[PDB]
Amino acid sequence: KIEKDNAFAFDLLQTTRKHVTEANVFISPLSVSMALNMTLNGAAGVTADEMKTALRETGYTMEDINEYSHSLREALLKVDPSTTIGMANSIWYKQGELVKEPFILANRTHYDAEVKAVDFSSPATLPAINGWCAQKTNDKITKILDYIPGNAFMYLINAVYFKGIWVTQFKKSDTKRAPFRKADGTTQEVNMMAQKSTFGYTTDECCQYLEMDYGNKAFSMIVMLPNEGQTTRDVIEQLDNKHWSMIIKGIRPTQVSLRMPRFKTECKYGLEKKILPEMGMNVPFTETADFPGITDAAIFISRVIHKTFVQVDEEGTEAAAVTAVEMVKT
Amino acid sequence: PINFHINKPFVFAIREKSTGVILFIGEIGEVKE
Ligand SMILES: [Cl-]
Ligand SMILES: [K+]
Repeated sequence: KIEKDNAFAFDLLQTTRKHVTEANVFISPLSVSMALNMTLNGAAGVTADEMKTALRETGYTMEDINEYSHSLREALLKVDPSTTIGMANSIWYKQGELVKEPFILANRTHYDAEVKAVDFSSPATLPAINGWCAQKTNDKITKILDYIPGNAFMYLINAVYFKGIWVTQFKKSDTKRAPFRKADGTTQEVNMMAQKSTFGYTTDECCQYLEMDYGNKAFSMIVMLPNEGQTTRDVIEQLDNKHWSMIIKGIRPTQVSLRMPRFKTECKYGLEKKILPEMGMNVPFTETADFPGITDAAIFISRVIHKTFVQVDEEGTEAAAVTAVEMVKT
Repeated sequence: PINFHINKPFVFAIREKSTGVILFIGEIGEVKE
């Protein structure tokens, strides 16, 4: 049994925030870890060690990583029948290529991976792959790929889906037009939801913290609201396992007058460019990568595409993420 | 009651309690619909 914490989530958030310039950031560390853990089953030597370093899995064996992911995925799918949860994995590879059975069977066994041999040159393949993504995200992420390169060898794709209903919903009749001050200091008018209810609450030097439950209270949203003059950049930079543990343990049921905007965001990342290299994953993205667990062919990771969606409203939250690890032949 | 008025940028996360896993995490600097 491995006691894996949320270090990867905080490191991925911090590194993504450092490199992207957009006002909004929205990621699924779970989706990224699951797709890269499928891929890691084929890696040897420094390729494998650099992937474990980036994933914050150094010192864990592949057997323990696989068994942890398998147990985690099954627990998330059954902990709350009143919340919709989707966890789907698929492997798509070039028809006619030989892919090793221990690698495929490790992924079928521990990730319930759907495995398909496809002709990447067919006009039908992009709709088949993108159609799978739409099917596993309630059509909220309808494309993960815009093109397939000529040297494509394999896609390892994960889709995470979430649709929760607030334990205490907002009344649509209580939503009002109100200002929201943007990251650049300018103001926009938004649909500000409001309610007075019992919520989990705590504070520290920087911020106020709120916990809003969904369904049977297995899942919740944590909101970190910096005090006046404080920034979200500082909150992100100072967020680690120690700090998160202190926030969670400090939460107490409190009567709160909540004001929250209706909001939606859709984000797209190429994690191979700067983020995963900074986290320690370098060699797997180069021609010196070694994936002998997958094939005898010389392959490497060309892109790690991460796309997300979130919509928050009076009823609850809908969120989705897709991560595609694109492997190409050198 | 305590006021928790989200009228400026914030960080948020969707978590599951028994596993403690963060499924999603982000920051909102601009509201979109
Ligand atoms: Cl990016
Ligand atoms: K980048």
